[PDB]
Amino acid sequence: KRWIILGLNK
Amino acid sequence: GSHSMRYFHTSVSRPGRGEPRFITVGYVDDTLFVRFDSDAASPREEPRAPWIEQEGPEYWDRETQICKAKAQTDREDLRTLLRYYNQSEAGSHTLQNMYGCDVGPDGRLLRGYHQNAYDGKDYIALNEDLSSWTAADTAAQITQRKWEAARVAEQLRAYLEGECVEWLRRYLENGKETLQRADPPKTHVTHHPISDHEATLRCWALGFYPAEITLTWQRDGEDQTQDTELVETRPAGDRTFQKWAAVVVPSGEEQRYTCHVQHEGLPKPLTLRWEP
Amino acid sequence: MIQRTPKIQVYSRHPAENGKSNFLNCYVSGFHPSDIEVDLLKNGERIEKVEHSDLSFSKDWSFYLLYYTEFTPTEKDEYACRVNHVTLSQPKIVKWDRDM
Repeated sequence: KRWIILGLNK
Repeated sequence: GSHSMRYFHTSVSRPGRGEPRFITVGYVDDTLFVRFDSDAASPREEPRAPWIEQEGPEYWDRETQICKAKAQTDREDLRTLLRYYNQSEAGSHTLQNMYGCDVGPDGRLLRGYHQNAYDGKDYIALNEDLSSWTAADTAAQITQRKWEAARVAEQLRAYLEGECVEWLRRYLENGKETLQRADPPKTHVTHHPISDHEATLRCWALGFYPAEITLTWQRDGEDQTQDTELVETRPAGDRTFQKWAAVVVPSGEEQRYTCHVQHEGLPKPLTLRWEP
Repeated sequence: MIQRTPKIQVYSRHPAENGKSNFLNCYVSGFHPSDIEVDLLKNGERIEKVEHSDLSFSKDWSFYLLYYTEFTPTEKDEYACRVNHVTLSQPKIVKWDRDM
């Protein structure tokens, strides 16, 4: 199952 | 023994030819189980292993949603990095990302991962402590600043120690028939004369799983590390792998050569010789 | 920009047995960037209907892909893999050797 942190930009 | 789960992501810009292409795949050990390609007809994450098909519509919708979000953030990041590196918008660039966890025989987290690369070079990576970062350059340092200020590490660590290990364990149980079965290699040695002065001895390993394997030739019990031709382990296409190692031996001295095979599927390391 | 030319291996899924159905594989790896052209050839002519794995990469970030097609080997028919890549000044062609 994947992970995700909304708006994570470099 | 130990197992791993990994998600791989690649975004490649193509100026003048539409938006960046995005491809991501998920693996448990060496078994591909999910894929997503932004260029597919109706982009959706698809199963690639039987044991994952049982997951419900909710699972697939969330996964598809995550894939699309990642695809979007990569597009934004590609534009951002052009600035960081003072680069023109005319060339094609690549952003790669991999993350996941390793668990021991007991199902305990052994190590977590999260690393990114830009144009094939290390960019930024989460350290094994799952709390600090290693930036490859001043540009990457800028990203580090944003991620620390946003507490990205804390959240990543939470996922890696929780959901990552939990679902990997869940997948290992549902696909135990295959994920927990090691197929030992079928092995043999071939002999091909090169000239009157020498011949080629090739040690083969076929149909094995997982990919990890050690193939080595010995001359009078001495490793031919320097004199051995070893090809990259390759996929047969049916989940198994293949590999071979070869040496050029003076004709007539074939018996002084022994091939040694190490694979977790083998109770004991193997020793093969050319039997003329 | 770093560029890594692709390693190429052309082989069959199962040991070659004339008249027996099998799969011809062309495995390209260790390359960067990802843009690559791979053709499976039968007696010099490009084979149609050739599938490929989804783009993935190794620990060193280099890419790898598997191109494959079903085929029934014979003694006459020659098979090969033709690869195009920015690192290559011309299409590289690797012949199938039912012993490698």
